[PDB]
Amino acid sequence: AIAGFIEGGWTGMVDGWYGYHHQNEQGSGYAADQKSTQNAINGITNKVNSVIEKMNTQFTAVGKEFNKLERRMENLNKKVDDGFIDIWTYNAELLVLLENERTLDFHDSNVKNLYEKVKSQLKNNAKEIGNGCFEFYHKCNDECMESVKNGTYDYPKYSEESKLNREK
Amino acid sequence: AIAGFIEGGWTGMVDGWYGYHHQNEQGSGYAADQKSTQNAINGITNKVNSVIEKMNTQFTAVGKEFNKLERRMENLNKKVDDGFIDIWTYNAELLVLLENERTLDFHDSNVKNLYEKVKSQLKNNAKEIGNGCFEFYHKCNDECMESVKNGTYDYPKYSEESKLNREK
Amino acid sequence: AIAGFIEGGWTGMVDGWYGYHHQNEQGSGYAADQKSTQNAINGITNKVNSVIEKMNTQFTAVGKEFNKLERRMENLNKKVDDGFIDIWTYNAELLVLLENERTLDFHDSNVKNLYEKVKSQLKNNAKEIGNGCFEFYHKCNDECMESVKNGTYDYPKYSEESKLNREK
Amino acid sequence: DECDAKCQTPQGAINSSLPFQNVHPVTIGECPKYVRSAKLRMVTGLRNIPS
Amino acid sequence: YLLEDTICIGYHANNSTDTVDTVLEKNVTVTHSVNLLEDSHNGKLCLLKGIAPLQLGNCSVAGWILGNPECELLISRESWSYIVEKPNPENGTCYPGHFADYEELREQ
Ligand SMILES: *[C@@H]1O[C@H](CO)[C@@H](O[C@@H]2O[C@H](CO)[C@@H](O)[C@H](O)[C@H]2NC(C)=O)[C@H](O)[C@H]1NC(C)=O
Ligand SMILES: *[C@@H]1O[C@H](CO)[C@@H](O)[C@H](O)[C@H]1NC(C)=O
Ligand SMILES: *[C@@H]1O[C@H](CO)[C@@H](O)[C@H](O)[C@H]1NC(C)=O
Ligand SMILES: *[C@@H]1O[C@H](CO)[C@@H](O)[C@H](O)[C@H]1NC(C)=O
Repeated sequence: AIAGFIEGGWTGMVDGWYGYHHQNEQGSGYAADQKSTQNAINGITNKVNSVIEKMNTQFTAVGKEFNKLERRMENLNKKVDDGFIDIWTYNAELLVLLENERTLDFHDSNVKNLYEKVKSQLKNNAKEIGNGCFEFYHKCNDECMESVKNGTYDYPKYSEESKLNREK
Repeated sequence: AIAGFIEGGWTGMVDGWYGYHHQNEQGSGYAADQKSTQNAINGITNKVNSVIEKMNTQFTAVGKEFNKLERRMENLNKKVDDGFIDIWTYNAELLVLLENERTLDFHDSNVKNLYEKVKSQLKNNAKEIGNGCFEFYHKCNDECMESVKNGTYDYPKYSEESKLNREK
Repeated sequence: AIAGFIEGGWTGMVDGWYGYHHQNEQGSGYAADQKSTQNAINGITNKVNSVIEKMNTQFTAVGKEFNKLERRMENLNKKVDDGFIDIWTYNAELLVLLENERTLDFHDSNVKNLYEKVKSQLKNNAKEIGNGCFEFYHKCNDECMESVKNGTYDYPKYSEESKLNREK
Repeated sequence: DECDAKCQTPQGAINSSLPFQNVHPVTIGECPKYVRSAKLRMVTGLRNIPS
Repeated sequence: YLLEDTICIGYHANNSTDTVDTVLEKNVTVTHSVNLLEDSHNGKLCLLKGIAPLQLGNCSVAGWILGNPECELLISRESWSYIVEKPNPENGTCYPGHFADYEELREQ
């Protein structure tokens, strides 16, 4: 999907993350699907907040000073300080790598699902032509268009209207 | 799938996690697919056991008491105790958040796969009607039904029997 | 997919991870899809390197020796050493369990995608017969074969050539 | 012994290239982290299902 | 009745008896893997970053440093990466008494 069957992104769509591009007798337009976009925005925000806000820290002075006859305590203390840095540096680096892959995978599954929505309504009332592009076998108005978007698309009202141009 | 194309769950199915609802001349029934259900039960149990059992702890007394001329050691010790609480609280909170999402995603992929099994056997011997509902173009008996379940469904034995009612 | 609809693996394919088996008038062959294979090899290697290389350690002597009037320090030190072992043992065991499942899931999604590539080009110029097996409705030469592989497959050049044997 | 290491254990030296070891908790050097684990194996390839 | 021309998609297999565990399954045999856990030592007291340790034989740090008559270690070393002492050395403070800040000296 993302850099897959749908090769690139639209600099034309500025109202969301995932959406559509329609062209008809009335004109062409870029429209973001505000339901999949919002659920993705909320979801990711949650992931981020969890990574930031879960890190709660109390007031603490890390540094400890020892005398020349306290080398063991000095080192015990270095062992603590370094052990914690080792853990946080490893965990933090790896968490980010893992959940960055997860975020990217999540967007991909949302565009593949947004596609399947449109494919499910327009069963054979349209043709799979380009990347995420569908070619209507009927005249789809600025009305029928904005109806494919909110999923309230009427299949019969254009079912037979398609059949004529279809067989041809 | 889960709260997606299959909107809700069955309070009627009490024998499993994922399953089917059949209705024919004989009657209607709720039957859980005991193979996908068991593999999901075993798998999740494993995830849980891993989270609980991997935490092995030896006998230890956390507390240390210091004198008024041991404030550095007292604080060194607080630094240890707090550093460990910080790590476990962050790790534990985040692991649960991440793997709860993973569990929920896993169920969704199992119901989408259980659906595709039924769709693969009943190629055009049935019609995709509702959510995860399939409408038979032939007379499917309590025999043919219990055969779609265990995947031993006979496509030809009902292939032509469907064709008659199909074209209509 | 992996141990799913494609039941097993090929001991015959030794040039990659995912690939194809073709048989025609010229002969049969095992050919690995070198693009999906390489991206999987690079990707996994990265995961592994991240797990190994991110663990950077400085020079350190863990051991500390105390006297009979230093039992608290001795124990403070045991608390540190054990707390770190507890964390690393839990984290390491769980990371491996989680990302081993993730790796296995990743291969499965690559073979399911390699399949969908072939299914997308050979729309109805072939038939879904076995596991990941496709049965050509036309004569596909050592040329047309090696063309399904690199995705430069010509649908029209065999579109009508299939139609004849198809209706039959 | 004349051998050269990056990590020394009370019972002998260890290969320090891996991130973890279950040999000994008390070491000297640039050492893998001690773990109580018996196995820590990461799958790279596919499930081996050849029959 | 017959089988025409085919293309089959699939995956690799081999003689590998390697097994892994996942968060959902145990003892999964796999084609290729990687061990992350070091479970083997050479059984030798090697050099550390090019420098050899200080073997004390039957002497303790005290015995060696004070110059106990049973400690000498012939024409002696001028640099060492770590110290090697026996679990219980038998040559230390031959004349009894208290060694002040001994664990500190040992560390230094
Ligand atoms: C150095 O260590 C040796 C070995 O433990 C000591 O030798 C022992 O001395 C006693 C003296 O009463 C003898 O009875 C034992 O037979 C000796 N043991 C062995 C194994 O030879 C010796 O005392 C130590 N020397 C100094 C100066 O500390
Ligand atoms: C050290 O470990 C790495 C990775 O396990 C391996 O490639 C290398 O050959 C090992 N070397 C020795 C001397 O054991
Ligand atoms: C793992 O499975 C193999 C067979 O696939 C078997 O030979 C082996 O004993 C199993 N190991 C355990 C510990 O169950
Ligand atoms: C140490 O003492 C043992 C006998 O207890 C003896 O065999 C050995 O040679 C002594 N010297 C060294 C350097 O270990």
